[PDB]
Amino acid sequence: ATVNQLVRKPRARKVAKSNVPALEACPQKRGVCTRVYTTTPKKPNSALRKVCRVRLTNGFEVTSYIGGEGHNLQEHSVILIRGGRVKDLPGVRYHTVRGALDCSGVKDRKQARSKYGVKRPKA
Amino acid sequence: SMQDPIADMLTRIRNGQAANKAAVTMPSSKLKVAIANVLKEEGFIEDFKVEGDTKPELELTLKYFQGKAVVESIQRVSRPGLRIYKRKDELPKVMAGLGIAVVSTSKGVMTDRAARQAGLGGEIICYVA
RNA sequence: GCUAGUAGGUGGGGUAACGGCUCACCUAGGCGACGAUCCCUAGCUGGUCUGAGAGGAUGACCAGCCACACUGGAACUGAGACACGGUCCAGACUCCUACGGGAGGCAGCAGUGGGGAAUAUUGCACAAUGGGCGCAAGCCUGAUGCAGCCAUGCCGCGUGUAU
RNA sequence: CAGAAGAAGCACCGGCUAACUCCGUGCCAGCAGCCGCGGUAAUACGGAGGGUGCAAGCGUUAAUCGGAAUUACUGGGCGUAAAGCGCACGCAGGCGGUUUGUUAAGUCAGAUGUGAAAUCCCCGGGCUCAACCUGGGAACUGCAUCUGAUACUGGCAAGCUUGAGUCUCGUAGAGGGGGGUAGAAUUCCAGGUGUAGCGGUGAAAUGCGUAGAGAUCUGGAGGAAUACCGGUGGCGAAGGCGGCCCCCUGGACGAAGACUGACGCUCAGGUGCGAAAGCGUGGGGAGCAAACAGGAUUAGAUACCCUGGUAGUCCACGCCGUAAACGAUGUCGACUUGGAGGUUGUGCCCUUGAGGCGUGGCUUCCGGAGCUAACGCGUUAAGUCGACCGCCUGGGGAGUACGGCCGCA
RNA sequence: GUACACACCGCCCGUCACACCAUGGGAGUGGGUUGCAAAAGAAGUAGGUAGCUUAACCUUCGGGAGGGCGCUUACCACUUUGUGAUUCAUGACUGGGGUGAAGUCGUAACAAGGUAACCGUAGGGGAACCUGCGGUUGGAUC
RNA sequence: GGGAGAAGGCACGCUGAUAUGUAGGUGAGGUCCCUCGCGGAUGGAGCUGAAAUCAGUCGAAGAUACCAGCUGGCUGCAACU
Ligand SMILES: [Cu+]
Ligand SMILES: [K+]
Ligand SMILES: [K+]
Ligand SMILES: [K+]
Ligand SMILES: [K+]
Ligand SMILES: [K+]
Ligand SMILES: [K+]
Ligand SMILES: [K+]
Ligand SMILES: [K+]
Ligand SMILES: [K+]
Ligand SMILES: [K+]
Ligand SMILES: [K+]
Ligand SMILES: [K+]
Ligand SMILES: [K+]
Ligand SMILES: [K+]
Ligand SMILES: [K+]
Ligand SMILES: [K+]
Ligand SMILES: [K+]
Ligand SMILES: [K+]
Ligand SMILES: [K+]
Ligand SMILES: [K+]
Ligand SMILES: [K+]
Ligand SMILES: [K+]
Ligand SMILES: [K+]
Ligand SMILES: [K+]
Ligand SMILES: [K+]
Ligand SMILES: [K+]
Ligand SMILES: [K+]
Ligand SMILES: [K+]
Ligand SMILES: [K+]
Ligand SMILES: [K+]
Ligand SMILES: [K+]
Ligand SMILES: [K+]
Ligand SMILES: [K+]
Ligand SMILES: [K+]
Ligand SMILES: [K+]
Ligand SMILES: [K+]
Ligand SMILES: [K+]
Ligand SMILES: [K+]
Ligand SMILES: [K+]
Ligand SMILES: [K+]
Ligand SMILES: [K+]
Ligand SMILES: [Mg+2]
Ligand SMILES: [Mg+2]
Ligand SMILES: [Mg+2]
Ligand SMILES: [Mg+2]
Ligand SMILES: [Mg+2]
Ligand SMILES: [Mg+2]
Ligand SMILES: [Mg+2]
Ligand SMILES: [Mg+2]
Ligand SMILES: [Mg+2]
Ligand SMILES: [Mg+2]
Ligand SMILES: [Mg+2]
Ligand SMILES: [Mg+2]
Ligand SMILES: [Mg+2]
Ligand SMILES: [Mg+2]
Ligand SMILES: [Mg+2]
Ligand SMILES: [Mg+2]
Ligand SMILES: [Mg+2]
Ligand SMILES: [Mg+2]
Ligand SMILES: [Mg+2]
Ligand SMILES: [Mg+2]
Ligand SMILES: [Mg+2]
Ligand SMILES: [Mg+2]
Ligand SMILES: [Mg+2]
Ligand SMILES: [Mg+2]
Ligand SMILES: [Mg+2]
Ligand SMILES: [Mg+2]
Ligand SMILES: [Mg+2]
Ligand SMILES: [Mg+2]
Ligand SMILES: [Mg+2]
Ligand SMILES: [Mg+2]
Ligand SMILES: [Mg+2]
Ligand SMILES: [Mg+2]
Ligand SMILES: [Mg+2]
Ligand SMILES: [Mg+2]
Ligand SMILES: [Mg+2]
Ligand SMILES: [Mg+2]
Ligand SMILES: [Mg+2]
Ligand SMILES: [Mg+2]
Ligand SMILES: [Mg+2]
Ligand SMILES: [Mg+2]
Ligand SMILES: [Mg+2]
Ligand SMILES: [Mg+2]
Ligand SMILES: [Mg+2]
Ligand SMILES: [Mg+2]
Ligand SMILES: [Mg+2]
Ligand SMILES: [Mg+2]
Ligand SMILES: [Mg+2]
Ligand SMILES: [Mg+2]
Ligand SMILES: [Mg+2]
Ligand SMILES: [Mg+2]
Ligand SMILES: [Mg+2]
Ligand SMILES: [Mg+2]
Ligand SMILES: [Mg+2]
Ligand SMILES: [Mg+2]
Repeated sequence: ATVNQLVRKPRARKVAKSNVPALEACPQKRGVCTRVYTTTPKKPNSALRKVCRVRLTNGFEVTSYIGGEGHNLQEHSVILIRGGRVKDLPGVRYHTVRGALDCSGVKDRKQARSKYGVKRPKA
Repeated sequence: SMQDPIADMLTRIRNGQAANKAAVTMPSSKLKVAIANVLKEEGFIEDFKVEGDTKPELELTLKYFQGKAVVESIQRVSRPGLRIYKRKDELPKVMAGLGIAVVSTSKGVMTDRAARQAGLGGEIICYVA
């Protein structure tokens, strides 16, 4: 583009949309689980991944992953969610925070405990 | 149409050097002559002469050192679509001072070093290296 | 496409002051693709973060400027206000009442409930700096100086040394 | 004073990325920023041992800039990757050959005022150090005013001819608009001769024919298109333009001059032209032929093939405004090795003709340097530069929806 | 020549059936904001003034001037009415789109893809598509 | 072209002033000219006369009587008179 053309119409920056709109630029958001269930991943993976449909304090209704082996979540559980997509799960853009609010930690976890809300064992 | 005789002069020099021409010829002007004087003084060209009265013609004798053109690169800086003026403290350095910038100052057309010595800014006509 | 006090002029009025600030009359003008009008968002700056730079993003703390003070409107007093802890009217809420009628405004400091992923003590003192009044002494000052809580950040140190 | 006495955790270890083995599991449980990992010998899941990185912190999430030259002013692109408007004329706007004088607006130099303090930076000072506090400077890249410089750009005045244009003579051309006419051929009509097939296909059938077809001869009607010439030939802004004749009319080119004196280039918006199909009104209709019908083929055959056939193709006027409207290449100007051709001018010379030597315009193929991801382009550039405009910013959704404008649709 | 590379036993298109998701239309209907035309008129300020009432000044001692209250007019907040605009939500039904999954129907494209492909347009068809007219080569063979 | 008088709304009597009656209309005498008449020009007396604005004023009510559109939304059918 010539300088005259840029004087007439300047260069325009492309606006980037967030991949986590339901957080509304907050580090976490609290929600109430409306459904807790399992779902199968996209090919080439196969599993029964644990997810929950949750309604947030801002009215957004989203799907959140429940990481770790085993969980204590059911309908009406109050949980905290954070950003983070699950690649093989269609439309799962958030992760449940283990060890916050009604979500317990993972039993018998010894490594990466802080990522799953597990206290230090008394050994 | 023709709208930048100075860029035309520079391009004639560039293309003649690329084509290994002994000399290049063009219609003359006082500004072209001043630029030719700077080029000759800095040793980028061998000589120049103006011939004719009503339609003056400027001829520049190009030089080659070891089978290679002396003018390695010549580039218009200020142009009709975008004029470039620099103050004395912001005069450009060409090839870390190994080349020259032709500058039009109120004391005439000279190199960037000469303009710095005179303490003048001006219009940056071209870079030569 | 927008504009009839609209643009300008004359005269009267008005203000501390110039001015369509206001009124009467006259002219038919004025703004706009160098984006008027309308719609959405937004306190502005010194600065801050990032970047080699040019830029991009941003405006918490500190300082300058502006605006607001439950919501809407108004003036009074005064050098100065259309006035956070003044006045009057209206409105929504809360409260008192003998049912006629009355009272109130933490976006001051601390604190409570609520919302939220999340942000502290209903502390000490005017000793210092500054402010109000006073001849002064002095009184007042949640400004301020300090103290309490929090790994929130930056910086320093330790959790031993040698064998 | 006492006694090591009261004081270490968090993430990671397949690649990016520093750090590897065993066991458990067996596309399960699970991991994941991406590439991906998990299927019975998993350095990728989970535990352990060992190791790596940070450390009173360590990880995760959110958010900004960076990397991203991935909006490119510095600092990108558009033949085929996304991208040149279908083609033009042209207002505003941007840009402007050459000489002299003048002006000093841009530009440049100096000075003055201001650019709060704090913050950033430099040299120092004080807290045991550091963070922190602090003295002075630098900086605040800006604005205004004054005084100077005049090369370049702008303004003003006067010129100049090389850009651009006018005149004179001639040349080629399917350039355009209007009218007339000619010959070939198809179809239809009438008549003569004549008799059993014709037509069609891969083979058939539908169809036509003893009510006399097909074939052959003669006469007539009518519409549409112009064989040969004809050519990587010509003309035109593009779309496009093809028998012959007349009338009206546009552009290009060449040779000598004469004339004007920068009158120029580009162009958002605007306006005009714009194949075929399609639309409206009125005509026309031979041949062809969407739709449609029948016959075939086939598993089917809403096709390809066959027999028919209506809009339409044609004319007048109006609308539509799109095409792989393509060189998938915007316009204008300058510059940079060569070869072989086509076409159309013109100068000179000779022994005078398929003659020789030049010099212009347009055009086809090859190829050098250079350029390009490559393919290729290559003086008609996609090379080297300048002026102006149009356009692109991952694939799909989508040139779609909604709104506006235009249109009879 | 190629759109094939576990390499034509390749690749691959669309309707239809199933699942999920966002979105256009939709009898309309509910909110938010706002334009225009009016109605309204608390308090305040300003102008006027029947009526009532007055500490300072002047009186010829009766009053006068001036002031205040009340009343009235102008401006205007709340509020009300009518009709538009815009925006958000929602709506039986309906349009196409994306994703997944592969079930039914075919085989349009890639080789000359078995009728070269594609562009504009028009008509037709369950579907990919077919046909006419002009155009392109980004067509194989010759 | 319409829809449209869409819808909805404001003003309206009388008195005085502007102005002893205004803008406008009409137009005599007088004066000048003339190709002298049922003429032209000027001139304005007299007559007639809206509408508006400002101020005031009466009533419950000023288009006061008679007279004199109800309006809007969805839809079937027929183009229309
Ligand atoms: Cu009481
Ligand atoms: K897998
Ligand atoms: K005004
Ligand atoms: K005035
Ligand atoms: K005035
Ligand atoms: K910066
Ligand atoms: K800034
Ligand atoms: K307020
Ligand atoms: K205050
Ligand atoms: K004090
Ligand atoms: K095993
Ligand atoms: K650039
Ligand atoms: K100057
Ligand atoms: K000058
Ligand atoms: K001609
Ligand atoms: K003819
Ligand atoms: K122009
Ligand atoms: K017709
Ligand atoms: K026909
Ligand atoms: K046919
Ligand atoms: K015609
Ligand atoms: K069309
Ligand atoms: K072509
Ligand atoms: K030639
Ligand atoms: K020749
Ligand atoms: K049109
Ligand atoms: K039609
Ligand atoms: K190949
Ligand atoms: K299918
Ligand atoms: K829908
Ligand atoms: K009063
Ligand atoms: K609405
Ligand atoms: K709706
Ligand atoms: K096909
Ligand atoms: K093909
Ligand atoms: K077609
Ligand atoms: K069907
Ligand atoms: K009245
Ligand atoms: K009169
Ligand atoms: K009168
Ligand atoms: K009526
Ligand atoms: K009908
Ligand atoms: Mg003013
Ligand atoms: Mg705000
Ligand atoms: Mg950078
Ligand atoms: Mg602030
Ligand atoms: Mg409040
Ligand atoms: Mg006062
Ligand atoms: Mg105030
Ligand atoms: Mg106060
Ligand atoms: Mg208060
Ligand atoms: Mg508080
Ligand atoms: Mg809470
Ligand atoms: Mg490594
Ligand atoms: Mg194993
Ligand atoms: Mg592991
Ligand atoms: Mg960048
Ligand atoms: Mg690029
Ligand atoms: Mg392509
Ligand atoms: Mg392309
Ligand atoms: Mg083109
Ligand atoms: Mg042009
Ligand atoms: Mg010039
Ligand atoms: Mg400063
Ligand atoms: Mg200084
Ligand atoms: Mg000049
Ligand atoms: Mg006929
Ligand atoms: Mg001619
Ligand atoms: Mg244009
Ligand atoms: Mg046609
Ligand atoms: Mg039709
Ligand atoms: Mg027709
Ligand atoms: Mg026919
Ligand atoms: Mg046929
Ligand atoms: Mg197009
Ligand atoms: Mg074409
Ligand atoms: Mg194109
Ligand atoms: Mg041509
Ligand atoms: Mg080539
Ligand atoms: Mg290229
Ligand atoms: Mg469209
Ligand atoms: Mg196959
Ligand atoms: Mg909807
Ligand atoms: Mg009112
Ligand atoms: Mg009142
Ligand atoms: Mg296709
Ligand atoms: Mg096929
Ligand atoms: Mg076939
Ligand atoms: Mg085919
Ligand atoms: Mg299209
Ligand atoms: Mg068909
Ligand atoms: Mg109606
Ligand atoms: Mg009369
Ligand atoms: Mg009656
Ligand atoms: Mg019915
Ligand atoms: Mg009827």
